[PDB]
Amino acid sequence: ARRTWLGDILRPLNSEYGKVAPGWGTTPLMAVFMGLFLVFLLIILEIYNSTLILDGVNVSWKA
Amino acid sequence: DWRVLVVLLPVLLAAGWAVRNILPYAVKQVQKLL
Amino acid sequence: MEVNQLGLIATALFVLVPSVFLIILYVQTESQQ
Amino acid sequence: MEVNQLGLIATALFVLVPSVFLIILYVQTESQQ
Amino acid sequence: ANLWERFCNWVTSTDNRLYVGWFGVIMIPTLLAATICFVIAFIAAPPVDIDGIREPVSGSLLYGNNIITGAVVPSSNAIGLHFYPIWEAASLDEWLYNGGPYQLIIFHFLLGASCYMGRQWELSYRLGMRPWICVAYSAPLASAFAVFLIYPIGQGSFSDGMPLGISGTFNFMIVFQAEHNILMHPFHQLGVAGVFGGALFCAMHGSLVTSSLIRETTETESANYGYKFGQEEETYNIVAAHGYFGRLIFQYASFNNSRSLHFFLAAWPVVGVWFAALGISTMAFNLNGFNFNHSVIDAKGNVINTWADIINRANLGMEVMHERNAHNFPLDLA
Amino acid sequence: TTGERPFSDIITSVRYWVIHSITIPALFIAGWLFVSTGLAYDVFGTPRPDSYYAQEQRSIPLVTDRFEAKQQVETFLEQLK
Amino acid sequence: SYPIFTVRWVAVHTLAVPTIFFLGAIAAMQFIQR
Amino acid sequence: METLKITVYIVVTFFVLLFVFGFLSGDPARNPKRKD
Amino acid sequence: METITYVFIFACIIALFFFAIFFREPPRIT
Amino acid sequence: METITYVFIFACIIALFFFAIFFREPPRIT
Amino acid sequence: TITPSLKGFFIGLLSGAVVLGLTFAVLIAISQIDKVQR
Amino acid sequence: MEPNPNRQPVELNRTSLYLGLLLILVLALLFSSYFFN
Amino acid sequence: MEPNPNRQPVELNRTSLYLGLLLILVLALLFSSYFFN
Amino acid sequence: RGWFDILDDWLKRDRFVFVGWSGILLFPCAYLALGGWLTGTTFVTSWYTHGLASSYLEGCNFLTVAVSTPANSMGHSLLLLWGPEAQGDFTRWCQLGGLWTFIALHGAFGLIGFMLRQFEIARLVGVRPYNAIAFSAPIAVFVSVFLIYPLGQSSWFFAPSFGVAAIFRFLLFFQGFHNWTLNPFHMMGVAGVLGGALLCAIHGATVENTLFQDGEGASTFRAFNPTQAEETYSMVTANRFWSQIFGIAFSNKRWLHFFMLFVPVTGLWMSAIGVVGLALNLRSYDFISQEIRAAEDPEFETFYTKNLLLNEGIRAWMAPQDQPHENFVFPEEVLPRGNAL
Amino acid sequence: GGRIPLWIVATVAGMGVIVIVGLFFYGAYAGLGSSL
Ligand code: CLA
Ligand code: CLA
Ligand code: CLA
Ligand SMILES: CCCCCCCCCCCCCCCC(=O)OC[C@H](COP(=O)(O)OC[C@@H](O)CO)OC(=O)CCCCCCCCCCCCCCC
Ligand SMILES: CC1=C(/C=C/C(C)=C/C=C/C(C)=C/C=C/C=C(C)/C=C/C=C(C)/C=C/C2=C(C)CCCC2(C)C)C(C)(C)CCC1
Ligand SMILES: CC1=C(/C=C/C(C)=C/C=C/C(C)=C/C=C/C=C(C)/C=C/C=C(C)/C=C/C2=C(C)CCCC2(C)C)C(C)(C)CCC1
Ligand SMILES: CCCCCCCCCCCCO[C@@H]1O[C@H](CO)[C@@H](O[C@H]2O[C@H](CO)[C@@H](O)[C@H](O)[C@H]2O)[C@H](O)[C@H]1O
Ligand SMILES: CCCCCCCCCCCCO[C@@H]1O[C@H](CO)[C@@H](O[C@H]2O[C@H](CO)[C@@H](O)[C@H](O)[C@H]2O)[C@H](O)[C@H]1O
Ligand SMILES: CCCCCCCCCCCCO[C@@H]1O[C@H](CO)[C@@H](O[C@H]2O[C@H](CO)[C@@H](O)[C@H](O)[C@H]2O)[C@H](O)[C@H]1O
Ligand code: OEX
Ligand SMILES: [Cl-]
Ligand SMILES: [Fe+2]
Ligand SMILES: [Mg+2]
Repeated sequence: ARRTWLGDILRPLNSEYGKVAPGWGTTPLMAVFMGLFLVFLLIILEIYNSTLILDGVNVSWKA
Repeated sequence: DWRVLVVLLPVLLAAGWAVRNILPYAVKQVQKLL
Repeated sequence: MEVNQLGLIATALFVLVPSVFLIILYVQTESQQ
Repeated sequence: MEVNQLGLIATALFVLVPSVFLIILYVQTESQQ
Repeated sequence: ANLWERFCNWVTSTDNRLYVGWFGVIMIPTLLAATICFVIAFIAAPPVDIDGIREPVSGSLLYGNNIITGAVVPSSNAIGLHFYPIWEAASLDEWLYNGGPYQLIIFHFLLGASCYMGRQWELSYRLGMRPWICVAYSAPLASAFAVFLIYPIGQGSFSDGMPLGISGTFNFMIVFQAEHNILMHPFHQLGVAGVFGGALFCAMHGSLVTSSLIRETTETESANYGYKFGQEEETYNIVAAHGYFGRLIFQYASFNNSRSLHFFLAAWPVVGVWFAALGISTMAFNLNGFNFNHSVIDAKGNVINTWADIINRANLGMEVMHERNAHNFPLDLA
Repeated sequence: TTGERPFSDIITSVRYWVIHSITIPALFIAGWLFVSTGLAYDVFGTPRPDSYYAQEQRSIPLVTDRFEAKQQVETFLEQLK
Repeated sequence: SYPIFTVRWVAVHTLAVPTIFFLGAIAAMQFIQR
Repeated sequence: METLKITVYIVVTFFVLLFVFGFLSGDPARNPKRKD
Repeated sequence: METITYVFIFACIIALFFFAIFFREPPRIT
Repeated sequence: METITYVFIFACIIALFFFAIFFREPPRIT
Repeated sequence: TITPSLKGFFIGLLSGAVVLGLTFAVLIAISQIDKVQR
Repeated sequence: MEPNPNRQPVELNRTSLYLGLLLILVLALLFSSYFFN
Repeated sequence: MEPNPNRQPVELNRTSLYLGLLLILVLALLFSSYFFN
Repeated sequence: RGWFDILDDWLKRDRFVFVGWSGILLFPCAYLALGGWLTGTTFVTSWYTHGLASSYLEGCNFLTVAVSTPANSMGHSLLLLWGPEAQGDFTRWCQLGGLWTFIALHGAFGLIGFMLRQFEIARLVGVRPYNAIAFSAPIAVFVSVFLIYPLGQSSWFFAPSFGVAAIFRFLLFFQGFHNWTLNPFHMMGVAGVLGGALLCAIHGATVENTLFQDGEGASTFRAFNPTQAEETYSMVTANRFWSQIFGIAFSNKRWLHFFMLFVPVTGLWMSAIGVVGLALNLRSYDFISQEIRAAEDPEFETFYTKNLLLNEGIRAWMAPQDQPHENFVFPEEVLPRGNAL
Repeated sequence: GGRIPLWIVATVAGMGVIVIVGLFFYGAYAGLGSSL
């Protein structure tokens, strides 16, 4: 296949195909961030929904 | 409120009746399970 | 009747464009070995 | 401008009809053995 | 062989590309008559005085309609159940004004579609098949008889038959609900179960068979080339499909007999559509859907509205507005 | 064939019917009493037939205010007296 | 030799228990007057 | 109108008679199995 | 134009019926 | 519509130039 | 400040954590007791 | 330059032609009224 | 029934495609003003 | 052998009701949506949200009970039990229509749980996932009708209420307000549903009537064995039959069964797209050209024009009681009526 | 295991369903929801 100048520069970034961390790896950390993201999305959903009403947050054009 | 007991009267009294007619065999199931 | 001025071209292309697509694929299939 | 109401469809078909005819014949030629 | 024996062998020949048969000798002229007249009427028929009130309704394309609004309008209310063929009219222009084409189309159609059912029996007999495809077809056939013939008979006029068009169909449906509360009739409800269930079961059976197709092809080709027409082997693993669907629900909920499964696929929409047809055909005699208007009364006697009461308001709105110039007396009796 | 006892073996056994000739009526009777003591009305807030309207009221107690709907219902209920 | 309490037993009684209770409630409703 | 009435009556009678006589013409024996 | 358009599309459908019936790919037993 | 039509046909011609030049059938010496 | 709907939000967050938490403790526990025979 | 080995022949059988044309013409017949409006 | 021996394959090479398309587009560009008028 | 793998072992055990990981989502959500519906229709009123009786406890029957939508004044509030509207009071939550959102939200997550179950079981037994793919259509219908439609509208009030007659009101509302029968997306839906029931009827009947004689009984169900390799019915005879009756016939069993997936699934997807339009009132209400003509020519009448008058009757006669938040007083002289009736 | 015949169980349970639905049909004509 054709070597090019830019291709030889970018070569290390396409060199670890199929490479993995053993076992569960960082899965428990990922799950925690997913849990926090779910809570974050619930919070902003409930603010837009007026289910969560906070001081200083008038969800309206008049704000 | 006296009416929660009356509704829970036949529920409680028949749960206790079925846990008596099944207790010699609910024991045997959980024992071999251990 | 006072119809949409683009209704004729919209209908004609809605027919003709995918119909010719299918005809192209049919005809070149028949010509394969 | 106040143009002929059929000029768009007349032009669109004058393009599309023989163009697709040529495309059909081209594509089925390429697919021959 | 004489000419009659040769003709009979042609008529009943299984080698004809389309099977004629004895039902076919009725079906073919009748259906061609109904089709030709329908196509000409739908394109070009002048407006028809459907309600008998000198208020002609425009149904054809040339008279301002599109595909959606166009229809062959039912014959005039002044005609009622009277037979109105071309020869009974003083001219074609009068026949057209009074809705002659409708009677011609539906009569040829119903005769023709009845013979389509007979023709399905006939060919199955000639081919050595079991004979009951025609029984399945009797469901939509009965439905067509219900809306084109039985409903007009019980109501006393072919003007109450369903129009031959798309918006005309919707008008028929809305007025029917106004006058009969068809949604609250259990036969219609069984019809719905027949058709939703039928579409459900169609999706289910299609999906389970497709899911269990046995690999005979690669990724670059349609899996449909894995089946050869008239191959002896089964093309899907029915044990795998049963093993899936009996774990999706539970084991005894799932068919493992393909013959039972296919009978169920026949029987469910067919029995449901039979109930739908009987629904229409019994509302033809004004035995209506359930009336719960003011069924719920408080301790004083105040009416407490339910959802059925909200349906009644909608029903009233269609009723007071339908055929808005045809009624002269307070009760809509037929 | 998943190892559970067959249902037709269970419901034809006498031990099942010793148990269920007590538990099935007791549940049915417990449901009967939930209505006939009137507890069903007080748990769910469903009006009794004499509590839809005040005595000369014709209007519906419809909820019109989102964040004070809980109070609108309570004011409607306190007008039933 | 079979067990008594299973995931199946639980699934049956999560439906059958409230069902019989609700059937008694609705039966009693047949004898409410206005 | 009278000529149209007679024409339809003739045509209809013709096809009805084909149907009736055709089903009378040993129809059960036209089957692939028992040609009795 | 409208009426012509609807009749045209309809007529093409009838023609397609003709080809789909009389010029189908013949089912071959293999 | 007119202006769009003229520019469209023109733009197709320019595209056809591109294919006729850069994606021609290559002249092969035989 | 903590508004009532915010405390209500924390109630629903805690109640979901308790439902999912007690479900997953029970599922883990039964799974540990009733292992598959390999 | 070597030719591309990922290339694949494309097919559409006659029944697929008839089905597709049926689909396109019926959608045309259905939507035409709405396009004219 | 035996197939018809008069049948012949039809061809249009790529240059013929490009020439024909050029022809059709230029005739379109030429006549479009007259069709709009 | 970690705790995950042992939990995976237990969840995927062969049992009478398969559980799975999807069953953690499916089984509570389905049970609550089902149980919420029965609870609401047995015991819960709609008196404060709609001014309706909607329970067996109030005298309704199976056709007329419903769990009705919340009041229009609630907007699109999630109406959580702990939310700012009910404030934790279960009795008030039932009175404000919180059971509607409870059923809708748990029904939604249960439907997800059910499609996840379809994937999980298909993956475990080793079949392709077309049943899950076909289930996308009822999900698309549920999401468009029960969620997207009211979200486009003013509130959850205008969603369908979960009841037989309540749904019938939803049908007649869509005629009178949206002219939904005129909508080409609904028409595609009707074709898929009716075409689906036709294929169901015809395929079942075709198989049953082209069966091979595989046994001596006149009742022919016993002649099937699931371990047979041979086709139980004659595709060749079925093909010849339908080619001669109808002109065309299936000749590929795989395409036949795919088409049976495709037809009702495509139809339901098409109707869902129409309902999304109706969320924004983007109706196919009228044909502009006919309205121009009917306005200027008082003799032009079609079935479409007649239907518009029916629709005007529906709106006027139903709106005061169907939308009690509006406080419509329509005096008798403003209601459209024809002569006599 | 096989004490009570399943046909007896089926018959009594089938008749229990009839009585309960028949009561609900009786309640359509009496009391609440009867329109009286
Ligand atoms: C299969 C052929 C066939 C049949 C059955 C029909 C049937 C009909 N035509 Mg059509 N028609 C046909 C072909 C046919 N047509 C053709 C080819 C044309 C073009 C020429 C037409 C043109 C046409 C027009 C223009 C009109 C009709 C009309 C009619 C209707 C009334 C006819 C009538 O009054 O006859 C009278 C009946 C007889 C003379 C019956 C004699 C039959 C035998 C001898 C007696 C047995 C009767 C008894 C019922 C037994 C039946 C057998 C049974 C046991 C199986 C009737 C539905 C009219 C209509 O549609 O009105 C709304 C009408 O205006 N037809
Ligand atoms: C798979 C099971 C499942 C799912 C997906 C749902 C989903 C839902 N339920 Mg249902 N519910 C369930 C089972 C389920 N439920 C069961 C078994 C019961 C009976 C006990 C209920 C009883 C119930 C009631 C009575 C109500 C609901 C409601 C709801 C809705 C809102 C829930 C919410 O906002 O909590 C938010 C919490 C979470 C989303 C938890 C997420 C986990 C996070 C990411 C982990 C971190 C949390 C953290 C540890 C908490 C610490 C807080 C601390 C800082 C103070 C939502 C649709 C409400 C509703 O329907 O409104 C109309 C409602 O009123 N549920
Ligand atoms: C020929 C007559 C006809 C036919 C065949 C249809 C067909 C359809 N209509 Mg239409 N309709 C018609 C006439 C017709 N309609 C007329 C004249 C009107 C008046 C304008 C309407 C008004 C109308 C409205 C308002 C709506 C429809 C909708 C639909 C679609 C419903 C799809 C569906 O299955 O929903 C059924 C629901 C689902 C598939 C969701 C999934 C259901 C879950 C999986 C069930 C779970 C059950 C659970 C396991 C157990 C439950 C407990 C049990 C006790 C019940 C379908 C295309 C709907 C639509 O377009 O939606 C996109 C819709 O909202 N129609
Ligand atoms: C023999 C099967 C014939 C195929 C039938 C095809 C049509 C099936 C019709 C529908 C069901 C008909 C009645 C049973 C058809 C029938 O043949 O039944 C027979 C079947 C088996 O009975 P036994 O358990 O005695 O038999 C066990 C056998 O193994 C004998 O050893 O009975 C049932 O399974 C009872 C069902 C109670 C169901 C328990 C419900 C628990 C809730 C589960 C719901 C959760 C799953 C939902 C997932 C989302
Ligand atoms: C909501 C809620 C909840 C839940 C609850 C539940 C879960 C419930 C359940 C419930 C249920 C679970 C119920 C049941 C019911 C049932 C019933 C009521 C039944 C009935 C039946 C009958 C009536 C029968 C009839 C019939 C049919 C259907 C068909 C065939 C024929 C016959 C006739 C047999 C909770 C607390 C968590 C939370 C809060 C809220
Ligand atoms: C099994 C089964 C079931 C069930 C069913 C049932 C529930 C039934 C019942 C049945 C019944 C329960 C029957 C009965 C019968 C009766 C009879 C048949 C009677 C008769 C009588 C008589 C005839 C009379 C006479 C007289 C007179 C007339 C006068 C006076 C004197 C005297 C009384 C003698 C089911 C479906 C679940 C499933 C399958 C199986
Ligand atoms: C709206 C405008 C649309 C206009 C449509 C124009 C349609 C034009 C039709 C062109 C038809 C070409 O017709 C097609 O010709 C090719 C060869 O050329 C034939 O193909 C045949 O020859 C080729 C080459 O020898 C073989 O590889 C092939 O196996 C064999 O079948 C097809 O069997 C025939 O179907
Ligand atoms: C206005 C709407 C117009 C839309 C136009 C749609 C254009 C569609 C383009 C279809 C192109 C098909 O593309 C064509 O595929 C065929 C096979 O399928 C290839 O053909 C190749 O395979 C076949 C079969 O193995 C061999 O016989 C042939 O010799 C070889 O070249 C052609 O080399 C390629 O050019
Ligand atoms: C509706 C008005 C007419 C009413 C008719 C009732 C009259 C009763 C007697 C009619 C006689 C029918 O008699 C029937 O005639 C036909 C044709 O002539 C005979 O002849 C037939 O022979 C064999 C079958 O047998 C066929 O393959 C052949 O094509 C046919 O000619 C039948 O074998 C005989 O059964
Ligand atoms: O045409 Mn047709 O719709 Ca049967 O009800 Mn009376 O008549 Mn008329 O008003 Mn209503
Ligand atoms: Cl009308
Ligand atoms: Fe099948
Ligand atoms: Mg009562």
